[PDB]
Amino acid sequence: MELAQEARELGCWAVEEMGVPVAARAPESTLRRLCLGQGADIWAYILQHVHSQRTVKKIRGNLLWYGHQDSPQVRRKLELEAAVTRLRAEIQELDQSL
Amino acid sequence: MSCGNEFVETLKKIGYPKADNLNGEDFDWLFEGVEDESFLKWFCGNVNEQNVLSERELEAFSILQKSGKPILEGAALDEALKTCKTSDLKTPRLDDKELEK
Repeated sequence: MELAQEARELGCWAVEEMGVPVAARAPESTLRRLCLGQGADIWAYILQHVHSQRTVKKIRGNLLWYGHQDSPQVRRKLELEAAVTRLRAEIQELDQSL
Repeated sequence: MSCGNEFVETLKKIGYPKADNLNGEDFDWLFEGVEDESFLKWFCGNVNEQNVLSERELEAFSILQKSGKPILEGAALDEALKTCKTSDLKTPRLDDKELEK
């Protein structure tokens, strides 16, 4: 069952992700012949570690921007600024009560 | 001509751990078909190492997808990349003395 499923997943991954042309597309018998034997696992690598250029740039930009944003140094700077905001707000409220 | 050598080089570009132990002549049965070759030539000549992500990047993006945060695609991706590349120069951020102030 893994042979035909991996063949169809490989065909869909070639068509949808890499944008492989129809004349360069692997047919179903081609995918079955490639995936038999040692080809069942290595293309199983390609469907989970190899993407299109746009997808790789997407993932790399997403991580390299969010991890920059989700750094604990950015968080501690933001909470210190919020602490300054809370502190002069406390100044205003305490002076109003005074 | 051993057409499997380009396949071995391509599978080395994708960072396969067992690609060093694979021989080009052992996969020459893959390249003997014309309908095989129609995909094999394009995979050899149009896929590089830039199309491949590391395991750390893949698991980090998996945790990011599990976090429910929006994914930077298209315009947001280009904006984030442009900001990071412009910040690749001399930037005065992350100062600990202004933190102490």
